[PDB]
Amino acid sequence: MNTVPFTSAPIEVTIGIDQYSFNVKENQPFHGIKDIPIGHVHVIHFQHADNSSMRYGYWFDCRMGNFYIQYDPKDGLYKMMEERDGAKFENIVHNFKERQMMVSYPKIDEDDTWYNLTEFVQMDKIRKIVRKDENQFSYVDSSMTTVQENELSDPAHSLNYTVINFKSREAIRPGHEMEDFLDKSYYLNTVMLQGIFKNSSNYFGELQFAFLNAMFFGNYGSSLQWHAMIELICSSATVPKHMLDKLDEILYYQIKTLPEQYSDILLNERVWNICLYSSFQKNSLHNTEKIMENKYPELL
Amino acid sequence: GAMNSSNYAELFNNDIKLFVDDTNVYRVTVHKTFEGNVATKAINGCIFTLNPKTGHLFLKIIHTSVWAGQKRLSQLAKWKTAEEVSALVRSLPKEEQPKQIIVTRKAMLDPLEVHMLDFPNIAIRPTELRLPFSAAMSIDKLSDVVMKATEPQMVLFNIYDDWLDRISSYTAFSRLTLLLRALKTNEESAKMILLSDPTITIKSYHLWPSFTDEQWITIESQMRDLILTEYGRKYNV
Ligand SMILES: COc1cccc(C(=O)N2CCCC2)c1
Repeated sequence: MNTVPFTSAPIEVTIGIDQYSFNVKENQPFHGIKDIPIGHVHVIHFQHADNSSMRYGYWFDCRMGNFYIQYDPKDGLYKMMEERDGAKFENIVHNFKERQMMVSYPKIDEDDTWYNLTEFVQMDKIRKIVRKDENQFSYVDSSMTTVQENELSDPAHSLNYTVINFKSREAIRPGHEMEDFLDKSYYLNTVMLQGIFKNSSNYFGELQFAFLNAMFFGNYGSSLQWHAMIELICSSATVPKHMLDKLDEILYYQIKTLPEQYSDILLNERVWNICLYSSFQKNSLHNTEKIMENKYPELL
Repeated sequence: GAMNSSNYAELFNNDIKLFVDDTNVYRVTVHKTFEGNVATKAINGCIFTLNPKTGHLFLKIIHTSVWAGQKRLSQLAKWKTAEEVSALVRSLPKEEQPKQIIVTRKAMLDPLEVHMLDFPNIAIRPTELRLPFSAAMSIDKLSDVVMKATEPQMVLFNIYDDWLDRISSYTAFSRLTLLLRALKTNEESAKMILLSDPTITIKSYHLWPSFTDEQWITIESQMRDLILTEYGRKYNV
């Protein structure tokens, strides 16, 4: 059971931890979050009560170091930091709990949502997408562009997602133009799985990371990358029978977690009608088809 | 993006561009079989590739053979079309490759774009214009060369004949689209108008009769009169 303590809450703010969130009033005596399940990656995120452009957060695993949040009044935002002094850390944490200034990671014990949305997301793969190797944690906000979004500006503040492009030499074997474009099995199996990701778990980890960045930050690029990784699988005649089975699971929990009211900005009508009804995998995402048709029938 | 009524005179500048019409690539006849079911019989096709500036027509003849053993022919026709365009671009010197290829049917965007990945600086554009290039097979010499052929085969013409000697591309193109619209609306009529006077003939390397300026004004008006007749006769106006 790990802790992210806060120096204070100077400014009014809605704090988020994984799929949960609470309002902290300006100079309400709040001093952090305890009881964060060890063993998964987490994300703490902020939207201030003043402007809603400021939607920012940090991906972290407390198995990597001792993290705390301190408001910096110059950059004007809640900043994550690492305490290298174990002793000073465990000392301030125990003080704040005894005082009871910490909210509890509110986990219902039957609930496997977070595990199901993060099953293949590993911090190390995160630190290769939000390059800033002088922190164990990784910063993300609404604005950050993708490397693919820079090509179609600032390369230090990019999301370095794997580049998927259905109209590229990488996706199309010369002489197979038709075959490879209608059936992306090559681009998925040889080029991407075997070529770049190595295994289905790293692919799923990106797909999963992309979605959460989309849903927690309304990050347009992450959403483009989520839809693309889905479409690639749905647009392949030849997919490992285990991958189809796992994806249907991953997408079920993603559609389940999605706030009802953001359906219209986070869901690509075209990719979903293709996946569930046109593509090779129309008959292969049973749990995904059921929760889509019952929760978002309007989009099909 | 899309070629429309606004960006029309760009056809005639000094940027090399080709139109591609794929409507006559895949052609069939429909018949009743012995058991009383329906079947198709593929016939010779052609890709229509035109430089509207010069009038240079790259007519790729498509032999029935190409369809043998293949499924989703109508879909295949579009990929075959894109392969044949790609090959024609690759065979041309760099200074003759086109900067734009305008396709007449949006369904050719994806095939052509995929096949031209080696030509990043060649824009594939659709058009909003309702261009009558499908009537290309109602030109006697084009039909004849297509239907006589016994193998794949590229044939070259200037669809403006020698008009550019006397008029501009803009005018040449208008004469062309007017002639093709007539042909499309009422082939029998349009052809009667074009060949009535047997003393005006078709040069051997030409597709249209060797009309005088005065005689082209006659013809153009008769084609227009013919297009209007068949319109009001079909919407009872
Ligand atoms: C590329 O097509 C061309 C080039 C130069 C000239 C012509 C032309 O007017 N011809 C070629 C054979 C009959 C009429 C076509």
